[PDB]
Amino acid sequence: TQMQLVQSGTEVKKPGESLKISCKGSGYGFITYWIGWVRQMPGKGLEWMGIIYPGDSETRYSPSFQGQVTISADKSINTAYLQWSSLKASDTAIYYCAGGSGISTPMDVWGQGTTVTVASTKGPSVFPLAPSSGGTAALGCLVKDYFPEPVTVSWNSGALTSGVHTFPAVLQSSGLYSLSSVVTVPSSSLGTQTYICNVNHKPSNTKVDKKVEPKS
Amino acid sequence: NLCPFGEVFNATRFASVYAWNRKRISNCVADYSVLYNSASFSTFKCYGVSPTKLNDLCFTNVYADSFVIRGDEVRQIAPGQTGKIADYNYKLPDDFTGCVIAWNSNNLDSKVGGNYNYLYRLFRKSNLKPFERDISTEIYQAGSTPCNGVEGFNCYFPLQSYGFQPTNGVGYQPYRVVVLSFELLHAPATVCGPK
Amino acid sequence: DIQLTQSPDSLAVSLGERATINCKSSQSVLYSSINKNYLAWYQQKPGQPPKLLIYWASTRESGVPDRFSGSGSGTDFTLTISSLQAEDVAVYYCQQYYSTPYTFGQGTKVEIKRTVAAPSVFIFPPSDEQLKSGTASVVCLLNNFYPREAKVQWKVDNALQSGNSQESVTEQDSKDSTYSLSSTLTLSKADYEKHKVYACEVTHQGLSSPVTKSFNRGE
Amino acid sequence: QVQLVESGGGLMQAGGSLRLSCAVSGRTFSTAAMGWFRQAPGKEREFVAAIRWSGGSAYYADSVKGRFTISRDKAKNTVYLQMNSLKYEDTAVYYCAQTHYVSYLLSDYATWPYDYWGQGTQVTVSSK
Repeated sequence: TQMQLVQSGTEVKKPGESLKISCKGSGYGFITYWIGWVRQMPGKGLEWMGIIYPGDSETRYSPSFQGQVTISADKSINTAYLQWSSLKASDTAIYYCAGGSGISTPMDVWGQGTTVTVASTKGPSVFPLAPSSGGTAALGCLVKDYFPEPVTVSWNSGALTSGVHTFPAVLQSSGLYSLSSVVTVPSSSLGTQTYICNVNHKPSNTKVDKKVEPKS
Repeated sequence: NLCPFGEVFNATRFASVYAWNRKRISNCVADYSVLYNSASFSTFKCYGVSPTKLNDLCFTNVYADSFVIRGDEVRQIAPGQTGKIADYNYKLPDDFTGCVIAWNSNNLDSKVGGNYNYLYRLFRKSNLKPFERDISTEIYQAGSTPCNGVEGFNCYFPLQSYGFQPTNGVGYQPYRVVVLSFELLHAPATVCGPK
Repeated sequence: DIQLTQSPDSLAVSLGERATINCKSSQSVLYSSINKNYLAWYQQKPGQPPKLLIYWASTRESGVPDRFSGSGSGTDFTLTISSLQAEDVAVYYCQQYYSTPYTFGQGTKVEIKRTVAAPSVFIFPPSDEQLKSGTASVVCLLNNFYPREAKVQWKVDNALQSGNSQESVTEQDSKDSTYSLSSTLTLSKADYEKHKVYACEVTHQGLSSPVTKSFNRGE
Repeated sequence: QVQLVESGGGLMQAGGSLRLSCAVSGRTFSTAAMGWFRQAPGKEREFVAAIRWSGGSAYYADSVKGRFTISRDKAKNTVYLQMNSLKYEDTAVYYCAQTHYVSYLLSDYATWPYDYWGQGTQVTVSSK
């Protein structure tokens, strides 16, 4: 490959703190490249923030972000920077750095992106959805009241990939996330094999395993 | 039939910016990577085209414009710049499509006690049209009295020597510049990448 | 300042058929230096960086399949995927680079069109552990159905309830081309024990008549 | 490098006129300006006149202004100093100098140290 860009780790910040994320270009020919920043908020479009030519740090802001962020670059380490002075709740999104070897050029190189989230973390409560009777039945875990995403859930640690649907989290009026994770199994197996959901919430570093089974 | 970019960038003699040199490139294969993978250039700004995609693009004519200016003025070799170089010596159009490539030439183009061989136009009545080349040496009327080819108070020679010494601040050191323009007309596209 | 709007917003096409996406700009994006239009086409799948498919309106990018094709001039452009495939399902953004600031379109979703499949509905009464938090959630699950278009109404004690339910839908399964929905009704433990019958009524194009699935509190 | 060779020095009567030449050979394309200087026995070398090679615009020290004319033929690469109304205080060795330095301000050639210098030509002005 000519050029690949690498971006800073995902950031767990709280309102008022400042943050300066990075994007380091790996490759020969970096002098040609202009690094651009793109903002994409959960579920929403791409928003072009600005672009910088690290040669002489010529930067252009979009009117939507002039004076709201600053874009540095350190040419000597092929790095471009996106900095805030005081993160707003507004600012929770994924930030892509994107390269094209020119201005008025398509952006042909994209980093993995860095997700920044501006609020205090809370662990998920895990509640079982036990089945009832017939043919083949459904059962699941309710992962409720947590911040921020993601939360992951596996079943018997991945011994069940067959018939699994984990739902996209919906932020409640609570300002906390909630989602359900369900799986469909033959009514045969409900009383033989036990089904345990393994939920990881890494931002609160809590990993919970609730077994589901019918009650009287 | 390799493009003679070597002739252009590695040249022993570079033109004065006021009387800038133009090479028209045609009938050759252009390996652009030899420029952009080089560590030799300090400025490499491309407008409306990407050097990485030129390697499999054909053009009817590519123009290589070369000259010497001081470090501080490299930033005036861009579309929509103003200043002595932009306004009176070498003028890019707003919608320029090409690359601006420059390097410090202090090791070649400076000497102890100063190199004065390199000129620029200091005075002119009006701004250059884009890619205009003006080699007039008419006396410039700076005051309210007509000069009619005689120098005096407010009646000056329009050109001046740069003063390049090795100890100079980087701002005042000599830079060699090449500008590549790309032309794509309804005629044989004779300037092609290796692919 | 240029602004781009795509049509349509969303799009469903069956395997093997063609999808096309318009992208109209406020002002023309043609360089005269080289008779090229400065507009491009990006594909983004969930949890992936945007991928460049087309630049100069009509030139394909390396490692992009043949079926992807960009066209248009001046103000109107289109990106047409002949022979839609599984691994084409994503959001498509058009973008100009004629001038800074660079600007994108709103984006366009493409998905697989499919024979209607009725949902298999199940209802989950609240956890008994959850009822110790002081909170009770009733969830209704619509499993393996197309299209997504489906109305779920909660009827607590044979009374229609509004706006204390929330829905979430899986993105289309890659292999059967189906969705699954979960309508979750939350109320307090206090209000939970004020009513006894909890019912979930589903109208979908795949069901000749609304399927209700109910339960009585603690039975 | 350029070589400068002056001629035209000799004995002349006060009030008469005398024209010095300086022929330039070698890398002549470099010539931006030519200057005349003079050195009277044991006294400082003193700026007389300068001519910009382009346009032929001239600058003189106050000591000779209104008496001396500097001129040049470009094709012949020769600069001339026309010494009119010769005075006793003009008796000196006269030197031509060449520079490839271009200043926009002609008066600076009065203070500029030049690149190459002639051998000098003796002018001796006779009484009355």
